[PDB]
Amino acid sequence: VSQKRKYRQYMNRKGGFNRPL
Amino acid sequence: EDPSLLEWDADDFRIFCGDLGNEVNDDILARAFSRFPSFLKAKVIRDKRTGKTKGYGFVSFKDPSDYVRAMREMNGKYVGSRPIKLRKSMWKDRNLDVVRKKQKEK
RNA sequence: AGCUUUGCGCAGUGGCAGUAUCGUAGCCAAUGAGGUCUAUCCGAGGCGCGAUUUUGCUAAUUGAAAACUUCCCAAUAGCCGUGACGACUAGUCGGCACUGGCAAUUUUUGACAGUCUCGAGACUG
Repeated sequence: VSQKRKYRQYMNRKGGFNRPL
Repeated sequence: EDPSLLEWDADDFRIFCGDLGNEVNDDILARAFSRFPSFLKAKVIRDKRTGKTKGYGFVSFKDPSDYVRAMREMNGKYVGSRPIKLRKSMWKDRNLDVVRKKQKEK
């Protein structure tokens, strides 16, 4: 099987500079 | 379905105009277009939760005869801070896409 | 009374070609433009300048985006044994629950498939 590659956001986050999980 | 498309429909023709400046054109489109023919409704696409104008918008015109001249005279005309590109509206709602699907198989 | 000729206007149905179409508050022109077969003859536009690949609609492509008021996690949605609860006399029965199993003659992991004859039988593997 294969799962959609869970990606993240770079710009316009409105959150902390560090990463969410 | 968005209950916001039932304010301009009076058998009128909706000119469908893009290339509108984000920072401006809140009502400058209405100001510019009011000269011909008279008072009408002109609204700009502005998404909520951000206050950011998505640019493009509509303008309702009473008569297609007036719409033809309006398009030919304002196609690319400098409005606000950008020239506007004008085309025809679609209003591809459910009552029309169902008929389109029915015609496709025919 | 029909038939018919010419010019113009408006539409419909076809064919052909895009090295050509158009404009001319510029000039010249039947009081003659233009004559390289062709001349006591023929007879209409020419020159210069300017524009150039309309519009609506549809299809394809590029890319992250081609312009108009979504993804993920947790849980819910037959029988044989076992554990309790219960009921009836160590045994039996009913419902509930889940901590093993359910292709080897009586069933649920296939004696089925092909053929022929007038609802009924025969042949083969």
